[PDB]
Amino acid sequence: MITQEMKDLINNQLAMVATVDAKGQPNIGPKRSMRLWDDKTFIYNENTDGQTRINIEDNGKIEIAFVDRERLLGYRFVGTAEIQTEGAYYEAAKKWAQGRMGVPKAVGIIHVERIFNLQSGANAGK
Amino acid sequence: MITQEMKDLINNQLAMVATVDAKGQPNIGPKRSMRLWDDKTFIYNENTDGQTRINIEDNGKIEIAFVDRERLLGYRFVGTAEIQTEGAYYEAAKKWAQGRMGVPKAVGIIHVERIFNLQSGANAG
Repeated sequence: MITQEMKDLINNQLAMVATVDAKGQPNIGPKRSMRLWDDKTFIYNENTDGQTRINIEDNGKIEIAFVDRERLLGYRFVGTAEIQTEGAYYEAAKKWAQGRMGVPKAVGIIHVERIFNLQSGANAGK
Repeated sequence: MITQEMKDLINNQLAMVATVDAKGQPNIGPKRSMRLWDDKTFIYNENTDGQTRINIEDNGKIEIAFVDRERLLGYRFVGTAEIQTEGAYYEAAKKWAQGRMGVPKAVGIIHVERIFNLQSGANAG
């Protein structure tokens, strides 16, 4: 679902993540550890329990955008998120962090459901 | 309440804008025209009838972020927003657009309530 063209941009740009709290306030922030798990899934290392973790545990809603500012290209990924503290995703996030950052409090997992282009704005699911 | 360092980042980086629709779904998109108006206000040129505009019109809630791709630097600005199609901001937005982009459909105005230093600073004001 995530194409090699998309992967290239993902691996060259910063993940910008939007979530929402209970009262409907959007929250935005970069996730510099955001990376692909497979062709339909992102993971990131959750180290702080900031608002993003709270929002995901509340309602699971999320959007991730990557933009190539220079070439005016990008992608928006829409899906469901969860937080895990045990299991395969978490242990992988733990190993990835070793020698790199602190031991993760949790791992965030994003299940991609729809993909949109960020020049056009059109659904790029084919 | 705006640092010169903040102004530098804002001028050199792309605003990413988060809003929410009437059903509570988040939306994120870039707005290259997002720019500081004064120390408590951003504006951007709205050239579309897209989701960011729809969401601002619905509930006014917004957060914007400017982040350096290559360095651990950036700022988050949280506040409320409105869309205008007439008045002084809109006239200013039209003048700004010439030689930069198309004639705007509207102007978005963001009233800053809180500032966050993103990767190294927590709150900044």
